[PDB]
Amino acid sequence: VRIEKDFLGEKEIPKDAYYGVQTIRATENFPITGYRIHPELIKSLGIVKKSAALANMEVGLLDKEVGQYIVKAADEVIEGKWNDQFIVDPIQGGAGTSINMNANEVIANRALELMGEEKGNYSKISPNSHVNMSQSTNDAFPTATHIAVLSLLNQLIETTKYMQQEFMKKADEFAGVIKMGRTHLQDAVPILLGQEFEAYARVIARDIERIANTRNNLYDINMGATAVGTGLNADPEYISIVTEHLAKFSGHPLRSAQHLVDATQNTDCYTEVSSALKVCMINMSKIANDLRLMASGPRAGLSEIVLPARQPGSSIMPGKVNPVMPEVMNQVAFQVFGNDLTITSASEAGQFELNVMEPVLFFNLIQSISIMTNVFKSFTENCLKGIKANEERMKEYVEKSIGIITAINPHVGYETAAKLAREAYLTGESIRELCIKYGVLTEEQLNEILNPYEMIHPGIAG
Amino acid sequence: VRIEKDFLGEKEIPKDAYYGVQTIRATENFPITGYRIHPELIKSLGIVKKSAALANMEVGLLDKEVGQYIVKAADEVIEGKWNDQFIVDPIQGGAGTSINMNANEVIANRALELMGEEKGNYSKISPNSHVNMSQSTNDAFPTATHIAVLSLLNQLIETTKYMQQEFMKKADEFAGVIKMGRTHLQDAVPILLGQEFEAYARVIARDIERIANTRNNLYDINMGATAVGTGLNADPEYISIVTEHLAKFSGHPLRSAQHLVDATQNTDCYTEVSSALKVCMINMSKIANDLRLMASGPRAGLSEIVLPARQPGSSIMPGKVNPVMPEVMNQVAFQVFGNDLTITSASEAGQFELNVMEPVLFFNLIQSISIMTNVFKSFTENCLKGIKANEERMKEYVEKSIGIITAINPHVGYETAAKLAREAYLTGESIRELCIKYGVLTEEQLNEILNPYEMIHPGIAG
Amino acid sequence: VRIEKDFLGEKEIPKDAYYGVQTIRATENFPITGYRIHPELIKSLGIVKKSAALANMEVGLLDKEVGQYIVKAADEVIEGKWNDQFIVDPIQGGAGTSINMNANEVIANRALELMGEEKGNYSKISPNSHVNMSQSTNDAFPTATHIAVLSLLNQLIETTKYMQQEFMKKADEFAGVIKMGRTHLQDAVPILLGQEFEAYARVIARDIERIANTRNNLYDINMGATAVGTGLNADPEYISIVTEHLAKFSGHPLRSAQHLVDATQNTDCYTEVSSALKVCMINMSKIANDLRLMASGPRAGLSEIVLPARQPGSSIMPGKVNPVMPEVMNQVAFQVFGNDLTITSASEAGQFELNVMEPVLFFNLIQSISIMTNVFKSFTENCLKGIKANEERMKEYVEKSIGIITAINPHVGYETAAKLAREAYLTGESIRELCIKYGVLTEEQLNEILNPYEMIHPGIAG
Amino acid sequence: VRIEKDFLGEKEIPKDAYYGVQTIRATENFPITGYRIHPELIKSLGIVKKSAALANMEVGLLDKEVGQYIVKAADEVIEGKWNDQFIVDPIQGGAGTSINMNANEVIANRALELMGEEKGNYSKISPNSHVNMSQSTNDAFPTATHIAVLSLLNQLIETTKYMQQEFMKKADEFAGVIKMGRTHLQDAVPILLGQEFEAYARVIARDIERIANTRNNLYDINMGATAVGTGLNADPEYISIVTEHLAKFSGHPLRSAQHLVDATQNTDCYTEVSSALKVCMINMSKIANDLRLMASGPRAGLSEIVLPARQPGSSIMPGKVNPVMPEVMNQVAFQVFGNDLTITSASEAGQFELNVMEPVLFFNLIQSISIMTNVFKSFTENCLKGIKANEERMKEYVEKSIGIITAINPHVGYETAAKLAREAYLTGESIRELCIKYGVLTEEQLNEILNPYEMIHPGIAG
Repeated sequence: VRIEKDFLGEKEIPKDAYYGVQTIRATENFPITGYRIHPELIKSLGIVKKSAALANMEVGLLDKEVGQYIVKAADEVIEGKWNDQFIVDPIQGGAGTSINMNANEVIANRALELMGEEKGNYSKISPNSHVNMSQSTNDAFPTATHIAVLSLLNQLIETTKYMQQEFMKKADEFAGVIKMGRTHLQDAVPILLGQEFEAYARVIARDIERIANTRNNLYDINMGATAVGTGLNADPEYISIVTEHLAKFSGHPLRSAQHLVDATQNTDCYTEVSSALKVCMINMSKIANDLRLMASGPRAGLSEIVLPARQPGSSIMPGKVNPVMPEVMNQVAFQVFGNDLTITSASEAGQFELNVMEPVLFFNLIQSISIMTNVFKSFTENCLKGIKANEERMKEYVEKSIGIITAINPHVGYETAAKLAREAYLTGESIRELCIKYGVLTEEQLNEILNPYEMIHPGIAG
Repeated sequence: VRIEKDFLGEKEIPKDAYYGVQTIRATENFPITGYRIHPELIKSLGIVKKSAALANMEVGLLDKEVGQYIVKAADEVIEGKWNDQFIVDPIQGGAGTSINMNANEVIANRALELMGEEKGNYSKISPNSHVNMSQSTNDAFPTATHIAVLSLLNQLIETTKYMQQEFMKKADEFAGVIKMGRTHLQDAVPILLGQEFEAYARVIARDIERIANTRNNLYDINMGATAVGTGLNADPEYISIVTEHLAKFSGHPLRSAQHLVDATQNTDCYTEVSSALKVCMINMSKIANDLRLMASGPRAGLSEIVLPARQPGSSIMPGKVNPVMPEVMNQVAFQVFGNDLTITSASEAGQFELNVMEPVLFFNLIQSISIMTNVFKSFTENCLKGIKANEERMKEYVEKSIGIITAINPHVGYETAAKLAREAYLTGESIRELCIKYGVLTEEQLNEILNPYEMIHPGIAG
Repeated sequence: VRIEKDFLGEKEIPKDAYYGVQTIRATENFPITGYRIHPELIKSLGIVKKSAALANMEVGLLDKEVGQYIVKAADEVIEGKWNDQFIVDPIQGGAGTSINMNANEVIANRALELMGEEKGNYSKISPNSHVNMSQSTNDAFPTATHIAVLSLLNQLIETTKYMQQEFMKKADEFAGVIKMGRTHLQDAVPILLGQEFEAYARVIARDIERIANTRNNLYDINMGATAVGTGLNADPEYISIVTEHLAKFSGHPLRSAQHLVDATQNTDCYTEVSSALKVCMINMSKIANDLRLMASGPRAGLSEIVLPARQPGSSIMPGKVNPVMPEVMNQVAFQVFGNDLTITSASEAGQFELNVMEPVLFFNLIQSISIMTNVFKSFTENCLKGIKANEERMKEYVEKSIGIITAINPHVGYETAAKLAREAYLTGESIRELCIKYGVLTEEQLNEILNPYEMIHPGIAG
Repeated sequence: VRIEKDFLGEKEIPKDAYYGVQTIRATENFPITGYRIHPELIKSLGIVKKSAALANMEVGLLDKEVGQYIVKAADEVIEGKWNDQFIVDPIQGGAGTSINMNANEVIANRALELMGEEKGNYSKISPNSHVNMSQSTNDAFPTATHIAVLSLLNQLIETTKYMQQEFMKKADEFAGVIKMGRTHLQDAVPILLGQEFEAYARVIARDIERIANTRNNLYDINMGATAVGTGLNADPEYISIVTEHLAKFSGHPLRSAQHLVDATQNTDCYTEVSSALKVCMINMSKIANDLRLMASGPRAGLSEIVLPARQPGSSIMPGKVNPVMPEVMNQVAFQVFGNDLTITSASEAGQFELNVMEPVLFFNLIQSISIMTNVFKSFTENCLKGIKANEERMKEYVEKSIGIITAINPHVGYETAAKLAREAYLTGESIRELCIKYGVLTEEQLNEILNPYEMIHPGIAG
């Protein structure tokens, strides 16, 4: 057992635990979801605390003896050796003060334990006077988040660049596959499966550029802003030195905002990212819809493609294999949509020099980024790479179609092409047959026209 | 021309115009959408002003000689003889005052004309002191909306009940049209077309319930709440009398809110209505998606049903008949989804004794009730009623499906059920033509098993 | 170690684990959030499985020896003795098939272990042939959910009835507290703190009725619907018997849907609930905003009320105590908003006889219900019950105000009341002083007018 | 009158009317909102039709004698001389065909009039075969939108840059107005007014960036994609020429999409624009909330600033000046939030080679760009420019605050800082009048410490 002085009374803390009274209070105040902050935020908090201790020792504001152990402690945190000590809820009041304190108390007691001391003795190492030195809950929390979101964002970018490329391999793999293009779900003119699959790769790439670009306004941190961001009593040399430590230790081109009051009360950089991730899932969701449509059947559906099986199929029903992968892609799209509304709401709920709604906002931003990376990973591996086509099925879909007339029209004139089209539609005979029966094009003269490639690309009539 | 002085300066009001400086200034401050308030809101304003004029005269607050004219004028506003005079932007600040004043000025001036006086002579009939006597923007405006929304609501209910019944007709009409059910867009077991249509009729019936029941909370008005909702200086006999007058002329069971303060600051009833509309449109959209899918084709799609052609088909390409009506349905569903977010947002933005964001809220709420009633009518008349079925196409779907085997299993043992199926899965041989060309059930017997009704209904295995 | 036959190969399962190959596959296919389904869904799955085993034994479809142990196993599940065996992700493809199987395999192996057998021997007890007998993933999953959502919903209703009542105790506690009502955030006329607090209780109560009422369409289950809901090969006696078991064991007035195809493909009942919960948080969020405004200060803010302290305050800043509780209330409101968009999207993404987007939809519905219950619990305990008022502070706010003139106006006429009001506004002297200086009302004659109660309620001028 | 035959029957087109059966039928099928397409879309349609007419003539596809007239007519449509003739509902099915045909008919008939022919004589000038020659609804409509949105976008940018600069002016103008910062709406440390205004100017500057950069993806048009996007039968010289004509007359750096299929089915660029607008409005709304708060009062509120009166204040109650402009700002922000959900939803509803839900999407997108530009102008001209400050009120706020002590701590030791503060917390004695009436810093010295600039800026403790 143990006991720590809290204005709300003396509380007991497990002798094995590293969090202090403050964290417990947070646990009692906001027991909402039961979730634990993402390990990357934890890692980033470690980085933020380590970089601050350092700068503080350099400007000489932190005793070099204590601030020496604090570092090795923050490093252990960074290495992910204390993700269980962070028990506060992602959704909490206090605009993040509890997330800051949970880290301050864990880094403080470990630092105390490390230099042979009593964990609870905040006189030797104060999580609030040493660990949280030269920093406020309004600059440490956001900075750690910017770092977390940035690290996380890069991981998504690469997982999407991979997916996007695998989408191209399929575009070429099917670059010769001919089929029927549908507009309004109504049969139109011929199109190549590869043209649709490249279409997918192109929107995805466009998604990568947009997501990637949201990182810029995320690179500006407000470390050094005091409470309101006016830097009251803040050492300009601390700011310059800590900013650089964060950058090197976080591997990000971090920068110090030109205006701290602005970088303190505004949250537009967070929404910018959510908005990009939303646009990405909008597209991915649509692509996931086309995938389920082309996979429909096998008998009473479109049956254009075949997705690998990922979940056992009913025995009495051979052929029924649900596109479970593309489906889970649709659901993540919906989640991201929902998170973007939650994020939108938190952002505008900001008041004056501080937006206290940041905690629920960050929980969603980081969630979206996470779940997207994960579905992308498994969706491409467990579905995309192994997509096969039913060329034959689609080939004939083009034969029994009417739209194919557009290709033929130029070689027969509108007058006859229309007659051929109408009749074939009413009687049910392929347009190919009507050209021979009515004698207007020979079997050979027809294939030289029904050229899959030349038929799906712009060009003269010859 | 005419000149009306304003604390902002002199504005030249058109000679033939019935509005005044108040209305003009509003046009200047809020040139947002350029739209006009729904004529049902205009009519409602006329009722509110009339019900107030009579009450004020009965309680001796308003000169019966002037009041008499005001009532006659308000009566013309109720008959929609002056909708042109209402020019303020549905989206405006001031929490509705511009809208209220537009009605106060128009009625005030039209009244002066009736009693042979110069329009704009607010000394005889002040729009503020006479037409707006004993009321506040905070109670007149919201009460008008309560009446308008209720009226539009009842219409939506009629048009929806009509539509719901037309769905039932289709359910009966197709009560025997067998087709192939799908789950995950994957072939499943057989199902009756008419069953899907009753599935729609039911959810819609259920919408009618939810929507209609949201009327109750609107019945409570806050007329006579004055500014905050304290009724400060308001005469209980005025309230009593005015509430009774509103119910009588509006046609709704209006009730004077038990807690006028609660009724003056809470907007939970509007979010309740929007909630019910959004849900309805969700159902309606899923249904439209189904329709466009069942109409896809002809050659390369489902082709289960035929929707009546409204848009002229491809000039010379037959067969392509886009499902425009179900499409315009889907879009309205999207509008209502966005409208509900606007409403949610405007509702939560409330502060203390008054939610000043009501105009955008009411504008969206009314718009939903309006556009929904409008497509519901157009969709049932120009699509729903004329939907025809491709009985044969769906018939063969059930026949050549490797899934109808679930309906035959009990009669041929779970052993022979794997051979007659898994074989029909490769050779593609009809599951029926296989029973014959193998021996297990005689044709006349095989039809009592694959019967359209008992095959799509609950029954003991064998 | 162990090993189970899966079409995707032979997989290893920890000898201690109760889930089988299928669950593992689910774990590999959809590793999205890392979350575990809510223990109540687990409990409900238990109930659903237990009730099915029973009915199956009664209709004699399940061997009474095996189905005997399965029950005691499902009961152990119901008692929450295996919430760790359910490892699948809330967000999964397959419209919930994996959640069904995770329960089927855990209930199967425990049942096997219980009758002294080998867990992996699906020949003795098949999670797919015994446990999942007379049921499909399209009727068991939703039913368990309806039951889960219903149980959960009641808990919220009571936690809100409590909060709502505590809101009234404060209404009366402050029934005498006078203050300044604000519309547009601009000073208006006087109002009682108790009138605002009752206003809160009234919207909340209205929230309880709406939330409570959403339970009705949730009472209809579709147990007995086969795959598509046509009940193909389903024993009508099984349906009647299982439905009743569910009802008694779940404590809910469960009913068997009149139309199973409808109850299978429609999801409108889920959105109905989300929509009610959304409306509730809209209101709660607004109430939480007023609370933060009234708590503002202590020096440069409104300072109307004082919320108990829940998180340590800056030492150099005595008086600064952030409304962390009302803030976490605002964030949950945003979450629920987001979940309602995710829920809306999943509902309309339904296709034909089955909506496969139900998993992400249920994850949100259950989350919303949960987090709301939790914030409600702690918000009332850690904030609501202990709200104190600064009567003095507010009393004078009414003295230095102008709006107070409205109360006085009747006893002095518009001519003089306006002069008194203007001057006091320009010079800065209270209206009370101007009445004595200008001699128009004596100190006594003024207090008999500035009666807090008579001033905040409708009435004549005498 | 006039009679025009339609596959639906004979419709009597008005004699003075320039539209035809196509347009009329659309009015019948879609009587949804009753609105008219934004005149910028109309103008764009005229440009597209002109750029196509010239290209078709150059490549010899269109009779130069007829084409000549078509161009002149399209030229009148570009000059907005016929906006009245465009009567189709912005919300329509058919994926834009009605809108496209409305432009094809109007231009076709106005051309026939110019060359002395009977209007409706589509044998001379067929709206479908001449005005719509070499194009498809699928490429004409989206390209027009690309041009319209781009044009409106550039205007929004001008008006926003203007507004952003006006904010800067206020930032400079108040560069020295000290006030009391707030976080959690709780008193904090001092901050400069002008700092909050530059905080706004910066986020808005940042919006200008994000918004403008979304123009790039719109630059790529798909003109000449025909139905699906295969360009089947389209002449590369036509495309080349038409794209160049569009850029020239539109004024934008239009580029012919590299993958016409990708450009014909993806809508990710519109969601990208809406995303940027939504974010901007989030910032703008937070700012409006701040404004209404800083204008609250006068007597019972913050009263930090004075907004110019636009709505006539309480007839006889002085002091009450509602912040209507910031309010109408908040509402527009809510509209754009809903519009973004509609757009998100319409975007994801895409299918295969065409997203048929574009009309509702474009309607909302354009509406956002329009209403935003409109309030941005009105708000800066009727509010922002005339914002005055209550320098004294804010001055005393800083003076009587128990928080200014953080700015004096370094000079009086962390020991005397607890006595001079915690005492001023109860007696309410000025933190300054306490330093004097206690001895620690001389008046002339106490002012170099509590200086408005160095007190709100980063600096070494002492």
